[PDB]
Amino acid sequence: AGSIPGRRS
Amino acid sequence: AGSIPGRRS
Amino acid sequence: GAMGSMERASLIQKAKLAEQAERYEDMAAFMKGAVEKGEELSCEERNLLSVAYKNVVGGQRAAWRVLSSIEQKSNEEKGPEVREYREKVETELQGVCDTVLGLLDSHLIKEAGDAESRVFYLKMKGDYYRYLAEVATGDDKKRIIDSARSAYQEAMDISKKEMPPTNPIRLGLALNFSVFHYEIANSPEEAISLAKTTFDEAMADLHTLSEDSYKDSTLIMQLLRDNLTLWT
Amino acid sequence: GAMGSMERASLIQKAKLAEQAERYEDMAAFMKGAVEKGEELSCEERNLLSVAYKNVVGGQRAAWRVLSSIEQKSNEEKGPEVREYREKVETELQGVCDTVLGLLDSHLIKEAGDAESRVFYLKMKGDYYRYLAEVATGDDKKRIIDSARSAYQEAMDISKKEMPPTNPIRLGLALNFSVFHYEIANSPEEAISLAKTTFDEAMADLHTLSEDSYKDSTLIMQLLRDNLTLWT
Ligand SMILES: *Cc1ccc(S(C)(=O)=O)cc1
Ligand SMILES: *Cc1ccc(S(C)(=O)=O)cc1
Repeated sequence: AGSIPGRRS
Repeated sequence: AGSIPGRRS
Repeated sequence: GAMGSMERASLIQKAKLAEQAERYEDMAAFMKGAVEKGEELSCEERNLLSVAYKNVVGGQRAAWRVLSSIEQKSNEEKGPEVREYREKVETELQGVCDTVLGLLDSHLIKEAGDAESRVFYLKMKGDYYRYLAEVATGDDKKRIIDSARSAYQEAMDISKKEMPPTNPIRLGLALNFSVFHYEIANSPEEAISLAKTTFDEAMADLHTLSEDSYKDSTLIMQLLRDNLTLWT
Repeated sequence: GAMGSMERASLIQKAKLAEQAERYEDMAAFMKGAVEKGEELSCEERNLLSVAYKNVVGGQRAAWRVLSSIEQKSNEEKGPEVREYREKVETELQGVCDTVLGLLDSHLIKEAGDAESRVFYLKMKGDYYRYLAEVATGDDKKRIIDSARSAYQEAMDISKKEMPPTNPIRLGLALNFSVFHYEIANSPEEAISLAKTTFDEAMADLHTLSEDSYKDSTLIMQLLRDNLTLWT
């Protein structure tokens, strides 16, 4: 399903 | 202001 | 050159896949390769070229504006990094604009005889000179603005002679030239005039159109009205 | 190497500007240069490295999935183009994963002694092997899955010994390992078990937290519950 997005500092 | 987006065929 | 060994048809196919995958740098590279095959482009192929480069330069412009804003606010000493990085993005943006302009000059415009192709390419030329004008500051800046103006004007003169007032390319050309007047040439009254006249002349020609053409034209007309609402 | 002539501090500053400008390839390149200076990374610097590469590979994965879907539907003869282009994007994606893995192996993991840094890097190692596993099909595919598993397991063992059950990195590690079990290892029951246990143990430790820590932990807990809702 969803991993952590991890795309914003 | 806005030009035409022109970003989708 | 770089795409020299790939078939023209395969470059066009891959450009369409790259659009679907939101891989716009790849899309632009494939379309550059297709242009460099030397044949004229169809309507659909011109649109793929334009969409690819509008997306690439649009991301660069957005980044440049973020960096230019930070650099303006800086001017505690932050050191040379913000300026250096803005300069890097600016140089890249200029390079993409110069690439598109070079495709237009070698040899898309000179082989474009029909009004639809010629207007399309001249609108592109105006647009990429406008993007160069947005970041220009040195000895050549007036010449860059004049180059944008000249391209847009020739496109406008052809479009008014050869295309109905509802044609989407004629409409988008007028819209972008009005933005040029407002944002680049410091001519807001010329921008407003052109947007109003364009809108009104289109309105008066809608009766001639099919349902599908009507939808296409009214969408762009609404962009003209959106600018007029912001400007007045 | 490539960023060898730029100061470490300037690379970190430019990585932060690149994030603001949504220039994630540049952000990754700056952070790679910072790692290659040879010093350990702070908490904030580790996050910049991770964010940069998650954004680069995330765009590549999304493109790969679009192309793989078109290629599956193809298999009228469309010719070799869809496969060729999927292969190009796949190769690029593999290259970025190999680059991150190489930074971890040379020498971020071996110099990471504190639990927070070591767990962070081992979670990254599991994640980039998981992304390699998503596109793997040949002789080495089981070894790629096993490499992801091993990295995640070592991270889990340290995290359970050294971190409270609400620590955000411990939580995100558990979340991503549960996704690994569900999507990669064909172990949905292991995925569900790990997500439930992780959620419940975190819930029971929230009472110890400040308002701000509570917000950080509950956000990730909600991602665990979102997966459990989808999976059960
Ligand atoms: C410059 C330009 C004119 C018209 C279109 S559209 C919305 O696809 O009719 C696009 C770009
Ligand atoms: C892997 C991972 C754990 C935690 C975070 S966060 C949302 O910034 O606390 C990000 C990534």
